[PDB]
Amino acid sequence: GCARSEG
Amino acid sequence: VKPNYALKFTLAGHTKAVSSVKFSPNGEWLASSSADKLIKIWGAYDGKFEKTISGHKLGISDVAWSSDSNLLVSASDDKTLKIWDVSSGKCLKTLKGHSNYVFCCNFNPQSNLIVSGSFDESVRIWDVKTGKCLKTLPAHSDPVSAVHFNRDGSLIVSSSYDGLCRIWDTASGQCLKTLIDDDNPPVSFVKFSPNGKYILAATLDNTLKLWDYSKGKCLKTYTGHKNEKYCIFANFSVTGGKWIVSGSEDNLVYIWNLQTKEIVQKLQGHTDVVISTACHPTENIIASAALENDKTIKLWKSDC
Repeated sequence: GCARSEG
Repeated sequence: VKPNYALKFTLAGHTKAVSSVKFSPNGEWLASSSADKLIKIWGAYDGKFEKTISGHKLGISDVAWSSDSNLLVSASDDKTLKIWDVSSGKCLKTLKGHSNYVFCCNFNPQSNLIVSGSFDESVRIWDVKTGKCLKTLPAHSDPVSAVHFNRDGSLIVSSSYDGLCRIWDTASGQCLKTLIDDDNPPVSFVKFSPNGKYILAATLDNTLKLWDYSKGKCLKTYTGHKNEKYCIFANFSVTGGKWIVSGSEDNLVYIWNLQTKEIVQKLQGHTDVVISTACHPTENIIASAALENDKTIKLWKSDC
């Protein structure tokens, strides 16, 4: 859902 | 001496991974951002849900408070930042200029400026009042993971998957320093210390380091946690003992003695990577937030 949680 | 953090509250409500948590400078509130495109506001002492703030078109990777606890800024995959008035929930300004996901953000201490970092490999500096971009810094050669102003706002520190931490003169946009150690792993987080003397940097080789910015040298390293993949926040805890706090990819919160580098506590409870932690500005309280398999925020309190 977002770049940070995708890693 | 060691702290005694204990789980006080678990905060449910985000419908996807939580991406960041931050305590308001006045100590009243916790703000959280999430892949679910939402910002949620919670009571800092009781964990009680306050309100949801919405408007972003895609997930949010970061959120940050203004110095007076009145404003928030959020950074989103929709390639914008938004400035919010917390009390009214209104989106005051949408900051457009980055050409790729906005990953990280912060107000300067004066909160007249916002700094942002993006997958477009740049750092942008924005005027809060007008929403206008003042400078674009060609900062890095890979996505920018973190951006932070020092105590008087004269400097910006940035970090990047390119393995560098850079320090920028806010007024001139000039690169004043590039910091890197003996290896080149992606730098996943950075921030100035409270007194502005140091820079705490996380790298994707399971390492936190405290840098003397002026001397340009690594002073302390903190290890023992797992961090090879996600851009995990780290904090200076200053209300009781002087600790370093960080989430970990083993689902734990790690607390180190800043001076001795010893692990002094590990907090268990989350069921996914702890992506983000925050330290309350006056009470010994830690907020932790976890990724998609967990979706919760936890509040821990210590008699330090």
